[PDB]
Amino acid sequence: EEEDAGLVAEAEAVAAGWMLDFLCLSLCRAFRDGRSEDFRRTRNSAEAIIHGLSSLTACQLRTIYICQFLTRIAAGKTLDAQFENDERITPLESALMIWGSIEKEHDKLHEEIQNLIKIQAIAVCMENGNFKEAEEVFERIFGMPFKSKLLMIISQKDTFHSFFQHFSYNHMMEKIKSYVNYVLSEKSSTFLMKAAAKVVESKR
Amino acid sequence: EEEDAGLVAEAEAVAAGWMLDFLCLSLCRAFRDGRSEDFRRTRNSAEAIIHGLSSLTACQLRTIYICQFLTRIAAGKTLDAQFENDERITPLESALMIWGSIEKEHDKLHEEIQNLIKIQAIAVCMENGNFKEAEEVFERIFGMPFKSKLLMIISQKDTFHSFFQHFSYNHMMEKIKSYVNYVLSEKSSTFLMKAAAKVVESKR
Ligand SMILES: CN(C)C(=O)COc1cccc(F)c1
Ligand SMILES: CN(C)C(=O)COc1cccc(F)c1
Ligand SMILES: [Ca+2]
Ligand SMILES: [Ca+2]
Repeated sequence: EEEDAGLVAEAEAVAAGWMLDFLCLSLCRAFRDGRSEDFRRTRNSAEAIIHGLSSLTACQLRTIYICQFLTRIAAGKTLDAQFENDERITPLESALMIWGSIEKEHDKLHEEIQNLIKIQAIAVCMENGNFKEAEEVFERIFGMPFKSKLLMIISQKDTFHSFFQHFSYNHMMEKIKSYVNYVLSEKSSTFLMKAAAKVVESKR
Repeated sequence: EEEDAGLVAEAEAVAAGWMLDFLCLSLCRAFRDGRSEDFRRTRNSAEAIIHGLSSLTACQLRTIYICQFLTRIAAGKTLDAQFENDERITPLESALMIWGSIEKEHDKLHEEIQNLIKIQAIAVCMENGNFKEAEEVFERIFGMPFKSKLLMIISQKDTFHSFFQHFSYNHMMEKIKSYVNYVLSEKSSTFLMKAAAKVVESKR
């Protein structure tokens, strides 16, 4: 009885791992495609499946961080959303923290996404008229020429600035979508998606 | 692009179907074993996966009803839980409604579980001192000798009665566990559990 129970629990852990990779792939595709409601529903499923996983491999931790990063980016303009125990941390700041924790290459794209998130973390506060919060986010992030231009913009209390039109929220989203395309390619061959794709192809 | 999108959506539907069967099996096992926290976490995952499924086969509807039935039975003593749009319906009444909707054989076990749920739907109200609610549940359920004994018990306003000790909440749970054992046997061979069990066995 106990031997059977143990084998069943190990099989549930294997299946949970396969579901996590499949849900990450689906969440990435919904983000890339701009399918907002599919992203919301897939995120709910990913969160629930994660709470049923205990021990994680390095690969599983990376997959969970990708899901959490895209969720924060999707909520980047939702300044009322609290992703950290410290209630002061804004969604784009929480995304920046995960971006710097992921075991991944720090290539030119990595640094461009990092810097776009830093700029937009301040811009979203400015656009809402949250000038004091924009200064507080600046202090937490920055923690020379890039930094000084941002402080000057914050000090001018201007809800819109041409610098934010050049390094825009849309530009940040497009660069992140380029990275998501790489994750989609990498995870397309995981077990559950491969098996489901083989079934759909067999019926055509 | 649209052809690829369509094939991807069909593969996601196949994978969702496999996840639903696996989560039903896991929910059944946690119920049978009395693993309350595993049941709670698995139920959260099942609910989320169900919201991402649109069209359902008759087999998938039956699987969803089994999950919903066990969730109501697990909440049978939680009189503050509202499972229906009509806020008056108690959890055991909602379980009885699903039990009568499932496409399944109406064998002797089916009728014994049905009658135990009817008795306990009144008993749980009585045990809480909700005498008027017990009479209202009685009217909705009943909807001759079994019925008349129940009305007599309700009219006596006795928080405990020997009739409820004979056809007890524990007796109802044990009969339902006998049925769950049949569902476990039937669903053990579904795709995801079979594949995960093969992986665990291969490593032994
Ligand atoms: C701090 N919290 C509650 C979160 O990170 C919720 O977001 C998540 C969590 C996991 C997967 C996912 F796709 C999204
Ligand atoms: C009326 N509501 C919200 C429900 O029935 C929730 O319960 C559920 C639903 C689906 C699967 C499950 F395992 C449990
Ligand atoms: Ca806020
Ligand atoms: Ca109530």
